[PDB]
Amino acid sequence: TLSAEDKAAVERSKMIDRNLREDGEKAAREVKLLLLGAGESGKNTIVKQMKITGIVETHFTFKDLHFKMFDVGAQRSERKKWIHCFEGVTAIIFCVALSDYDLVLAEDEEMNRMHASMKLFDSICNNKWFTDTSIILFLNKKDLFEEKIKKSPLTICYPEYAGSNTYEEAAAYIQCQFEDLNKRKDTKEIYTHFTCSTDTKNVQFVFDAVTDVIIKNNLKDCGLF
Amino acid sequence: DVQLVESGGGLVQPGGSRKLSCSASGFAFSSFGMHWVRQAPEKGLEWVAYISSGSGTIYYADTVKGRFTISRDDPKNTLFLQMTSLRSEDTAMYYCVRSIYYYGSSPFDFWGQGTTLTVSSGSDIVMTQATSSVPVTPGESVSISCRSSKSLLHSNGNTYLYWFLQRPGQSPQLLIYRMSNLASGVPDRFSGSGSGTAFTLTISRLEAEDVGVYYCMQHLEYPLTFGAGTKLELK
Amino acid sequence: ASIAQARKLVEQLKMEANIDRIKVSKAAADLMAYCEAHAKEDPLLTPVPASENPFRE
Amino acid sequence: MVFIATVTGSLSLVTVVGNILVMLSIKVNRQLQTVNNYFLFSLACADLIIGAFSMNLYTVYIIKGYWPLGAVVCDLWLALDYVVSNASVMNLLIISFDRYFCVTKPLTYPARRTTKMAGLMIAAAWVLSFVLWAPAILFWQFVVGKRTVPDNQCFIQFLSNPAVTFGTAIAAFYLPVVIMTVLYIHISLASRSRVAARERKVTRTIFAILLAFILTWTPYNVMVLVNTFCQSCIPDTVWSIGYWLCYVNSTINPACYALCNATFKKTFRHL
Amino acid sequence: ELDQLRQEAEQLKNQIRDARKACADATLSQITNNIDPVGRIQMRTRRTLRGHLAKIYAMHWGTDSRLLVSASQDGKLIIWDSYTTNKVHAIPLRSSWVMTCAYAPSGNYVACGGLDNICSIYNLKTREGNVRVSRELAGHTGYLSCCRFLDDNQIVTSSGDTTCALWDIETGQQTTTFTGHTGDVMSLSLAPDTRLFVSGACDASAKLWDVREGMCRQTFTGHESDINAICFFPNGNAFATGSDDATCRLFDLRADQELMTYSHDNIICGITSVSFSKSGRLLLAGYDDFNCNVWDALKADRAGVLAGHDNRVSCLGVTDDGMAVATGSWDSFLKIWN
Ligand SMILES: C[N+](C)(C)CC#CCOC1=NOCC1
Repeated sequence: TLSAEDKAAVERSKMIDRNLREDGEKAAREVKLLLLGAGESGKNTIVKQMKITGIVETHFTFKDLHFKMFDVGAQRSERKKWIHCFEGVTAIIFCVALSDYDLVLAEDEEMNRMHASMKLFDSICNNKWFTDTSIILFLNKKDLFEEKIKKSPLTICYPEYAGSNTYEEAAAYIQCQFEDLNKRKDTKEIYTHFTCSTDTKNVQFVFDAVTDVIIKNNLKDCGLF
Repeated sequence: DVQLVESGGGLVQPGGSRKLSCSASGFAFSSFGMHWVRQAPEKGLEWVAYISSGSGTIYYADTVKGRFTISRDDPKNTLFLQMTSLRSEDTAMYYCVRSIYYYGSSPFDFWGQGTTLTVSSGSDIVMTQATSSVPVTPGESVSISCRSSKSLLHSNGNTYLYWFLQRPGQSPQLLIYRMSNLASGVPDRFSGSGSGTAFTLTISRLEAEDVGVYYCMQHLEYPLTFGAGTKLELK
Repeated sequence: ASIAQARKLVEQLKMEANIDRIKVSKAAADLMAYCEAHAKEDPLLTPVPASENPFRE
Repeated sequence: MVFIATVTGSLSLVTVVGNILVMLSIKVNRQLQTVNNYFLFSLACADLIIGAFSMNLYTVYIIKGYWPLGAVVCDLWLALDYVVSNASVMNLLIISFDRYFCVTKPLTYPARRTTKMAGLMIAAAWVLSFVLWAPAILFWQFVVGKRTVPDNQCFIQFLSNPAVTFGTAIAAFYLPVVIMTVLYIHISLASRSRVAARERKVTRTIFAILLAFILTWTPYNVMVLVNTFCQSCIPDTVWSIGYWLCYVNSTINPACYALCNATFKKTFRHL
Repeated sequence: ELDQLRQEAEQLKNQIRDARKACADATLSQITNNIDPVGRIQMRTRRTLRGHLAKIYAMHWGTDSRLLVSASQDGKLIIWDSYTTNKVHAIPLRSSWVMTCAYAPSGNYVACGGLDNICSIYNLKTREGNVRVSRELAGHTGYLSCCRFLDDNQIVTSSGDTTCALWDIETGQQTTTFTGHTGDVMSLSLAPDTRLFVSGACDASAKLWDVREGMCRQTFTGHESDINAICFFPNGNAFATGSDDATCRLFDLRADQELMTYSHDNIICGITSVSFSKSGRLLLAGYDDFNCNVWDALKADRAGVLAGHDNRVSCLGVTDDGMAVATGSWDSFLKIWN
């Protein structure tokens, strides 16, 4: 049987087990959101609204819910090698600039920024690690897009566009062209907002969407769904 | 800086009560088990009590069982020994000793300065230090022998033998833990070698600092028992 | 722009191209000699009994 | 007689293999080892008790007409059967309360629900069922001082007395079925997105697991509530059919509860 | 000119390929054909370590072969007494996105790092009785994939910015930077003499680097996808790489060539971890099919299967005395095999 120091080491191991289990219970009550977006897509504005090198982790408590936001924009390395670290996140917050439908990429000419954001959204939404991870989509700079759309038609970006040059039809067209990239329409859902400048109306939307995701995960846990 | 400071001693009438406190500063107190170890004024060390980290297991010596109560308060980093119905046998200098237990840890590594309590007027492992005084000369190699009644070699390979040194006027200091492992901050020259029941502590190239009383403690079973102590003097 | 990249790449290839290479049969014989000379001291190849195995129980 | 024994032994075999497959599926896969599944394990254990011990003795009972075993064992059989069946319904009730709180309090309820409160509500369900049925069934003879139940026929004595059979019937079926119905209707309302496919699928699951419970427990309960007045009205055969439908509920409980989870169907696919 | 240098580079690559093919008289299988096969290797799970509450991404053994560190993405680095399944230490990490961990050969330090671009050095033997951050090494601009101690004061890290770096811990500065890979360097392995180290990257090539001179000596190609793992042979004259194209490969340093390919038709998943046994006769490889495969490293026959995990086997290690194999997986359980 055990000696005295062996018994005290077993007691140490059990105290460590209790502390690990308490820390896991604390960490399981927190919402992890993976922040994703293109270059200069308004991620920083979203981060500032939520608050009021490597991983930039943000913490904010809203309605007695603790949200941890992981910005991975500084990872210039290949995405497929570290994306599986975020398999168990609650949701993906995707930021898309609506005023990028005419701009070209500074890295490579002849490639539209909106098309590059659509390709990135296609890569993230249908990835094999995010088969059932919901996506909260933010369409930033809607006032800029409103001003630009009158001067510049959307048909330079999307040549299949037939609707008018008004804000609402073009904005709903861009929302539909982002929503229809979801292959797994049954297993995951896409929530879309337009980044209102009003205080507590964007983080309110994030709270509502995360409440929906939590209700759906609880339904899948209870066997109802 | 690691410090344990004891307070609460003094002169107590027999049959009375007194509470000793040990204030701990400079280390993570809640992860250390704590011991109270008294020392009679003309006699060797005696173990009194032990409370584990997290207060799970509490052990007492048979002499003080029932009368004494050891407790800890982790947010205030303080250790209490509440002593009731004090006899004249409890006149001693009390020491608060920290000890952590994991694989490869060093228990009994730091000892407090101690507080003085003056009271006016069978199956335990017997550790035997046969010689009580060895006059030594500096620059020499001396051996200190310690014999145990029961074999201290456990089935897991560890021999729970602990060699301590008490310089004159100071607290005891750990030198060797688990028969052969040299404690942190102890000079190279000290070396322990044992064979189950018989153990020797070799001090080559002896220095003036080395003079003092050496105690062997077992840790195999509770109550922990000390030797009578072997005293190294000058000349 | 990329002229120094090309110069450093051809310099690295000139450093890699002038090492001496032994035969593949000789390196294969050396790997065999190491795998046979240390075969007794491999507990995963040859399962030790439950006495000298510390993960016995 | 030949055909009915085969149909009842076939159903009993299906019941035992189903409930042991459920238990084994929560014993072999770590993903299925969740606080919610503990209630399913309790349910499947009560159902396995029914499917091994109850349906076999009751198919002997209607194939011979009388009770061969005797009078000392008959009371213990009735006590065991009634308490595992009421514990089954109580497990369904605490599953409905658990799902209601997991949906209508999505944030806070998973946190404060823990394995000790899951075991507390499982034990509460079992002890409530045992207290409600076993003392009444066993000890009714000792407090009145006689037995009106013939040795040949095995039934409980108190189904002549209106008060005790109505209090038991309310506290065992009717109150739990209206509680389950109210909670499930609120679950089906509270699952629609507030931020219709999800609501459609969960409402189909609710309708299935509620229609199964009603179609398998209602006949016997209403024959209990008519036999306390007109004992003569109900024939032996229709009585036996209602008793057997209450047994059938334990056979269909894994399909309506466990198999709606896709992980359970993947583990059931794996032998 | 640019074109002239590109032509010279192509000529030198043809020279290297012809010199490699010139000293390729026989294959490894043509000489090992006469030795005995190792037979069926059956290893049973002896110890399961049930302490992690999320995917384990790395594990490293101590030199004493008893203690093992393990890093998971719950933010916890756990030191384990593998003989008793105890927990010696649990270290909370500042960044929970740890992708690697290392155990110092002296046993005094551990290291970890990951998506935070920082290699953190933790001191285990302090007077305060807890584990504190002794150092944080920054300077990498991509995620840190693998770290390995040389001694107490020197560490070698390989990051996702296509570079490796040799750090002096007590100053905190990169002593040496190893450049030359054109993809994300995913793993490294130190030689037993700790003078050369190999690194496998996401350009399907491995490189051998001299620690003292900071230069790439040899480049090994042959894989068709990202090299996720690499490990030296125990004598230091060969190494084995695991990749995403479901093949392991044994390369030789002195012959500058691939020696053996370990692949089976029924295997399509990628390798995440390779290691050798103590003699080098067995090559153990963790796959994405939730199983570990034990290969006869001299005959390329699948000698055995270690099938005990419910998710991808992310990490794998063999003790210094060769007594046990520890596998760590994404389902949060380390297992000791023997
Ligand atoms: C015994 N039987 C399965 C036939 C029905 C019964 C019973 C006791 O428990 C309950 N009564 O009604 C609902 C539960």
